[PDB]
Amino acid sequence: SPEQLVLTLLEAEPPHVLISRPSAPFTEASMMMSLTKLADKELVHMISWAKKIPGFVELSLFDQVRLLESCWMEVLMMGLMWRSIDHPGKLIFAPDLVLDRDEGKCVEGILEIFDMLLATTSRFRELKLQHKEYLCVKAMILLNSSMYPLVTDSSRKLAHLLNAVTDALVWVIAKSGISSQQQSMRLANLLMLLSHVRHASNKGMEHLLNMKCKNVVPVYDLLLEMLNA
Amino acid sequence: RHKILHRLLQ
Ligand SMILES: O=S(=O)(N1CCc2cc(O)ccc2C1)C(F)(F)F
Repeated sequence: SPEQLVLTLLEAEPPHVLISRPSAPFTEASMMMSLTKLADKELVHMISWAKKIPGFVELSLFDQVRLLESCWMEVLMMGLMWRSIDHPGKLIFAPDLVLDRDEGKCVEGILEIFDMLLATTSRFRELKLQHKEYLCVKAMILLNSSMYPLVTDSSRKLAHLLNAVTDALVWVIAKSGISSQQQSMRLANLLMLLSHVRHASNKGMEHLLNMKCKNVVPVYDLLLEMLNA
Repeated sequence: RHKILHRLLQ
């Protein structure tokens, strides 16, 4: 139910992971070390987050795993964009790791990703994305992956959940009071951005899978596992 | 395969 669902998501928010710039100037290697080290630690906390979304832990293990494998980069990116929303030209990876757009030039292929992330963040800024809208959209990201049958009532449970989250977002938007037509337009504008997040996510994944090829960074643990696919 | 993920979900 919408008020309670929204409160749960609010209370589910993962902690901000702290990381600092290296002492020495960035290199391609050390920049990727920082961002993947951050990502690995955020993944640990993403799991606890997911488990706090009502219904999530009632899905079958495979469904839980499959949604998280599918959406984790999108969710890292969406949390990054929310952190950065008020700081044009910057990506607020952590309180002490604030990258200017130009710093992506440090690593081959990453400027384009920064630019995609920055443009999507500016669109959310232009729409004046509210905290409670971001909570619902981020949860919609987790829950809205293609599934196709796997060969292993979870899937009906998934549909009900996503439904409730989408209802909660519609309910949040109705608080603004704007015209019925404008509430439809805002919903569309928000959801159409899900594509942009998926698209950036795809470019991010491929970057990381390739870096990992080149051994331009060693990757560890949860992050390595998620990537191994 | 999801050796560590299974671990944190369960
Ligand atoms: O796509 S990324 O793997 N990614 C961008 C989005 C992101 C968000 C986080 O919260 C923590 C790390 C990263 C690193 C790179 F580095 F851009 F290739």
